[PDB]
Amino acid sequence: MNRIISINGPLVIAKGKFSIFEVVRVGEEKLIGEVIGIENDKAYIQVYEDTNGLKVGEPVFNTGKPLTIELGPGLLANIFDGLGRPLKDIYEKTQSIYIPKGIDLPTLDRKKVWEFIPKKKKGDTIKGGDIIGTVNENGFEHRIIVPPNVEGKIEEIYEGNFTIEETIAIVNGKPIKLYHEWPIRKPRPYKEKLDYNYPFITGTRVLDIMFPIAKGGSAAVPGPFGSGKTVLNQQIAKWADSDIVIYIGCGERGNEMTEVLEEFPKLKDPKTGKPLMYRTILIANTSNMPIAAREASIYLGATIGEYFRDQGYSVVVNADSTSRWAEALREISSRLGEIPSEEGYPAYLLRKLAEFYERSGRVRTLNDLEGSLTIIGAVSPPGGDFSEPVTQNTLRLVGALWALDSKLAYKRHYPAINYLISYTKQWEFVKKYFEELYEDVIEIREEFFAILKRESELMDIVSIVGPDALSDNEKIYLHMGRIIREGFLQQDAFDENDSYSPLEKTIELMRIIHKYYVTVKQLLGKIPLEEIEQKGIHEKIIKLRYKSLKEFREEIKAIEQEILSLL
Amino acid sequence: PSIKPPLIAVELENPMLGEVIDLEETKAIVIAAYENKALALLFDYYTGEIKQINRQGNTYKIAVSEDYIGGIFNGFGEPIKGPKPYPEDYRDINGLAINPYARKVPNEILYTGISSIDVAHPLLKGQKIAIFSPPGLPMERLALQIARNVAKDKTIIFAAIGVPSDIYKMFIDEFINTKAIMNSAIFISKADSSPIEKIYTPRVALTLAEYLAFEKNRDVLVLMLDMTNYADALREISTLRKEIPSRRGYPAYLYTDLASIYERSGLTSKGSITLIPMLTMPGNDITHVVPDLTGYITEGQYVLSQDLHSKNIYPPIDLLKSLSRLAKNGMSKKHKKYADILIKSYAKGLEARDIATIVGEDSLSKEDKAYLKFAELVEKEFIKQDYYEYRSIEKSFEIIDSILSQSGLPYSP
Amino acid sequence: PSIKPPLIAVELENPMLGEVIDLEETKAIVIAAYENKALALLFDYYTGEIKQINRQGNTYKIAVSEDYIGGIFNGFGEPIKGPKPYPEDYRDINGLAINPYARKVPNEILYTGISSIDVAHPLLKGQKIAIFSPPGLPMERLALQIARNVAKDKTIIFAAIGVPSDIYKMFIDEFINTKAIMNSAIFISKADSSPIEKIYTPRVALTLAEYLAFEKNRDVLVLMLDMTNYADALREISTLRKEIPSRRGYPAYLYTDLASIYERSGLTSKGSITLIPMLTMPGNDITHVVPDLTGYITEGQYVLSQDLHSKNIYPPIDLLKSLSRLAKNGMSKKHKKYADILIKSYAKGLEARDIATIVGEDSLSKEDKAYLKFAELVEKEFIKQDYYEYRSIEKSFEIIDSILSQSGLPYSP
Ligand SMILES: Nc1ncnc2c1ncn2[C@@H]1O[C@H](COP(=O)(O)OP(=O)(O)NP(=O)(O)O)[C@@H](O)[C@H]1O
Ligand SMILES: [Mg+2]
Repeated sequence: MNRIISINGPLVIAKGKFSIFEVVRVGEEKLIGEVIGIENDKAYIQVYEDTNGLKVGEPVFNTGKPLTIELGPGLLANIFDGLGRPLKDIYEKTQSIYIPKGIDLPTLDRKKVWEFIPKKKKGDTIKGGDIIGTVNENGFEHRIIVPPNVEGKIEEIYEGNFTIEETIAIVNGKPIKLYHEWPIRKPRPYKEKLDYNYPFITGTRVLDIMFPIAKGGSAAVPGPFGSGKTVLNQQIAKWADSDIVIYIGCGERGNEMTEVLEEFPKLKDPKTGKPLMYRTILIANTSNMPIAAREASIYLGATIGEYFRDQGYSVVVNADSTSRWAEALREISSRLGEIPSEEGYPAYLLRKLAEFYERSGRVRTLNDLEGSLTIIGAVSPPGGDFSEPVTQNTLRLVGALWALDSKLAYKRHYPAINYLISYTKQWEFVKKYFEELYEDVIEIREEFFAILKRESELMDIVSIVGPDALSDNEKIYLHMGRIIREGFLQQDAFDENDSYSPLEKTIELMRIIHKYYVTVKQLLGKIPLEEIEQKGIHEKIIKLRYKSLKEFREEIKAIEQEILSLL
Repeated sequence: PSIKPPLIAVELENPMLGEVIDLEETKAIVIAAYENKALALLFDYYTGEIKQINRQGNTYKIAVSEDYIGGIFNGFGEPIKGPKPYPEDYRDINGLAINPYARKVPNEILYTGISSIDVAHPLLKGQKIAIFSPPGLPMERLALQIARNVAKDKTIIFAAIGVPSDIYKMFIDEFINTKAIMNSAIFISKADSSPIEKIYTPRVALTLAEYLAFEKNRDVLVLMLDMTNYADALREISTLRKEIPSRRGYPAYLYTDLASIYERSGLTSKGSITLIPMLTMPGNDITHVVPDLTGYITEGQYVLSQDLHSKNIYPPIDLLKSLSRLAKNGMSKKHKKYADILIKSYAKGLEARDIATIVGEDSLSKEDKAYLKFAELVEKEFIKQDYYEYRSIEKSFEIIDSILSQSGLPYSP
Repeated sequence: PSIKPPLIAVELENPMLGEVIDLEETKAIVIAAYENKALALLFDYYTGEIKQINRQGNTYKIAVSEDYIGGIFNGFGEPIKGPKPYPEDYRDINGLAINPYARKVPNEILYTGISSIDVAHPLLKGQKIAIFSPPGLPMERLALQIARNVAKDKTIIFAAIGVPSDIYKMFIDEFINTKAIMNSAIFISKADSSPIEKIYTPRVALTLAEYLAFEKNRDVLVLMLDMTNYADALREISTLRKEIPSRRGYPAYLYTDLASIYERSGLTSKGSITLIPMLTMPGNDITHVVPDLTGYITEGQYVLSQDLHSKNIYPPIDLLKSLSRLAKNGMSKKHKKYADILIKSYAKGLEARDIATIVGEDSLSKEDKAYLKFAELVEKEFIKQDYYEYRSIEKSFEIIDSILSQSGLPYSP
């Protein structure tokens, strides 16, 4: 007896009996929606589909559970929308390049035949989150963890080939599948939040040395348009030391999701040699797709990230970008007749953002294994003004700020990381890793910061004094700074040898620049800086990052030898 | 009832959002649906009473065919001159979002023959790239010049949004002269038209563009102007409701709405839609909501310089503010090197131009006057180019090698 | 009824403002009372129906005792781990304003062992002084370091307001390591908690603080963070009503509400409450409403410098922006002289640093390079100090006398 009484964009108000977070089928086409408010006999519903063309008298079909996601084999190397519907299957089922209104497809492949290898025997007792067995997912050991709900003794357990709906075990009268459904608005449980322990190693130097976060930490990547947010996130998604990579396309360009689909199968994981796609999951709700599904994609990718975390794996989530989620919330709030807060956004924006980043962390899983969820969030501040609510709210939630500079992007200095404004609040938790394996880089890191800072101060004097009218005790910082910038901080994402920078290459660059630094310092007064610069070297160090692993290591020796001081 | 042009209020049984209703002469679009109440926008100036109302069963749709090619229409797709295209297969003007799985990323350069574009920020087939112009700069001439050189085998679609007679006639007469109007379709919403016509202008143009490129297998070039007039039209409709406004009265969903237009483009296996949205930056402020949001959506932008224009330079394209995101995809190793040497040296030339304000010119580093010379020659020989001058990519390279030689910088010979 | 988390609307006979009402599992606070209508905030996430409602006869009150010491609680004072304190003598969490006649003005210095604090801007017992930090600076480490050295005989109360797990656990684990968690009480409101819990966090902490210090005769040190998160929580509740907003959506009574918290501290004949509110300056703008209003209320502030932090200096305390209003009360004649010579010479050193941008360093007055040297050494030897290094007030004086000597300035020996 349910009836739509109003249609206002992504908001539909309906009459009848509903629940506070119940999924509903809106209209004759049964469009997927979710109740978010109940005022008497009315229900306020956000529709994750296009609401245009909806008639008033149309019905609203009730369902049992809330908004969930299928957690099992069939996620890796695939692309899904905001509701976790397979975009490859959508294309084939419809034979069209466009996305239909209200298509209903199962998330995990129902026909794909997996091989299940049990890790538990008959008569064993099982807890929630226990690994009941494994499934090889194209080279990845997908650990079938039973729901936190499930406990008891194993009455039966099978082995061999099964589909996703077939029972592989029976525990206390109930069948156990290779997958389960979990509410995406509900953080998956774990035993204990663990201390930061290990540095989150990306492929990018500035994010590994200058402003690194710990495994399980979180970071914000804000910047104006064209600054480099997407590319930076994609670079992290490519080379990050992680078991599982989740890239969420939140309200952005379609081509950039396609871009991943074309390049990732071509690339190999440096740590395993395996193709990158087999560890990658793509969530795509582009800018011109249903705006309410932007929010869903955020929670969806988070729940999947927790899922693989609960298997005792390390997971990273890239959200590009979170501002589009904020726009969606702002829109819902408007239609709901809520009073706007700062810059139109609802007053509960900060808490909503918290519901995302607080999901991150290195934890003790229910099966007493160790897993971590690292969340990287891109922010798109209007006009590149960082003082806006979204950016500012985020900075009181995340562990580091990886700020992109409009001035640096203008110079084509990529990544355009502002090394002065950017920070990390997790250096003390990751320095132990470096203090052990590379004791001398702590000094060089401080040295690089000090040089860049001193070069910054000197730029005010230069513009109203003259760059060549300085002393050689000052010009050295402009000299060294340029080497640090063009040689270490900059990293060509679209170069073959430079795109990925392993710690070996990263540390060697630091060591050779430092080795060059102490040489120049003890050569002041004796030899002018002008004469020193004429002997190249500083130009040869800059180009080191463009050379291969073999070409690089030998050129280092050449530079070390070319440094002879005594002349 | 209730009526104040171009808005009317009336009672309907079960109102449909976006429903087309008929009066005596004109039509209307329902933009708000409460219970029995509804708000509708008139198609044009209507004097009569809002008595008898005929409700069409659906939202606004247009019949698609190749008949639009060679014709001039209004914002509703209706023929101005004459005389109705084949009324077959009606399509919702909003269309559908393209599955990114079904997409192919643009990798083929559409050479414009314009040095300031082709070298550093080339346009690719299926790419959406915008033009940012301060008030009074030859933005229209630039787009027209582009359309000549990149759409000789393609169908051109021009969506005129609220632009004065001076503007759209300039396009028409120029498509006529170059004989390219027979292979083109033009959709025009006058500055005094209903706001519902203005916002429908890009939608009907793209609905045809999607038909020609993805149902028929054609390469389409779509141009639209002015996107700032579009936002004004959208804000007018946004205001007519109870909608809570963002900054400057603009609707809070401006990004998504703009994205619902800019994203209707791209490359597939069958065809392609190359889209060039054009907008006037209010007060020459690129941080204004319209150019800002557009830059957050388009795959790059060509920024017109108020300074270069004062130097009598056409096209007044800012090499450093401009960007083509997908440019790298279609560039060769030699092409990438030339763009690199062009950008970094010109940028360094501008840096040397800034310090020339400090220590006088001729009283600086003898490489800083080299980059200074480089920047000047780039503006006066590379960037500066006649409206009727076409340059091959090799020609543009030669100019660079020439300039590099004159400036005492390393050149390839 | 009506329900959208964490807000509900319902009918009540004679609604009481601030009244606690009971549902099935969770409670609620009435924040608005018309005639028969009332608006209430849920204590947490509630899914059930708003059917049966049990109305407690009073507003939210907590039972006070010394049982809170050693325990960890939420924003409502409820025990997280376990396991309920002695439910005796309930107190309104808002408390009462202290009669200024019954007050004693703070005159005793609590030495922190931190040179950048103790010398020029010392903290006094019963004083309320805040920490202003730009995003990303070691604000939490500074407060923790302070708490070690000034609260060895005092009870520490930590009110965590909306801070991430990383933040409050940092405090807990640090109170555990230094064995100071057995002599402390911790109140925590998670970032996802109800806004009513967040604003109650400092109130329940101070209600206990007032009990321990003014009913029992103890010296209490209260720390709270983040006050910027508090304002956000208060604005969320302010928005849920019909309340007309001030700038940035913040309630117009933000000063008074903040004052209702900061003023709940001071010195009497029986005990004292030393309060250190901590806040993140949005966009590093001290003129933002939260740091501005806080500075209009607290008796000084320690301002963290984004510049000093870039110089790898901890603690990044700005000597000139920072202030301790009641500092003069506890300073001796020798102490006053050292603060004076420190402030005026460092300030003069910064002035000489500014003109060093004009006329180059080494090309200026031969007293201006002295103050320049002074400022540098102050930052690198006086201000800069290890997180585990404690300095006596004499030690800090010696450093000054040392720096003065190295800089060629008059020193006392
Ligand atoms: N590491 C890099 N190496 C080379 N080019 C880069 C690098 N990073 C960014 N770029 C360039 O920066 C330009 C803009 O990148 P992009 O990430 O799309 O900017 P953005 O607007 O900040 N992010 P988004 O809006 O989400 O696409 C691209 O054209 C890239 O070529
Ligand atoms: Mg993008």
